[PDB]
Amino acid sequence: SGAIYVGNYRVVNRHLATHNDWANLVWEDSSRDLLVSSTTAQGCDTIARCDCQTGVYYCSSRRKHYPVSFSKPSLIFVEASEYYPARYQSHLMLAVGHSEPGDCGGILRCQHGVVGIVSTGGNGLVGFADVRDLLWLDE
Ligand SMILES: COc1ccccc1CN1C[C@@H](C(N)=O)CC1=O
Ligand SMILES: [Zn+2]
Repeated sequence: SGAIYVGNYRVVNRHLATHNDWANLVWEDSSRDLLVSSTTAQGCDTIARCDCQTGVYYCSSRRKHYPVSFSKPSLIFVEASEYYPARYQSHLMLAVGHSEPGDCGGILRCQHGVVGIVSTGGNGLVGFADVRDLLWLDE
């Protein structure tokens, strides 16, 4: 689990969105595994606006943060789960690291701010849904 709070928005994994997230929907993209809902309280996370390929992510199944090198956002094949059939997920970045389903929502950060959130895993890889292109999150 985990979310990003920036301005009047909450960014979550689309497959983990709650009833309140869907009742306050701003934008959702199934191909990205992202959903953004509106909030009443002001968030103060900072979104990175950069092309970093190194950062640190939080892994709840190890209660640890790990430094990683990650690929640029791209269209990657993701195996079927209970939430989606096998498909290409867009705007996904991979790194070598540990990730279990409950790790979704953990933040990946670089020196500039929040880069994305854990969205995939298995086979010793971890995948993060990028949010750096969503420039409207700041206005
Ligand atoms: C071994 O499976 C995982 C490991 C870590 C994280 C997630 C999974 C399996 N996923 C992938 C998600 C997606 N983005 O399509 C939905 C889901 O349940
Ligand atoms: Zn950066």
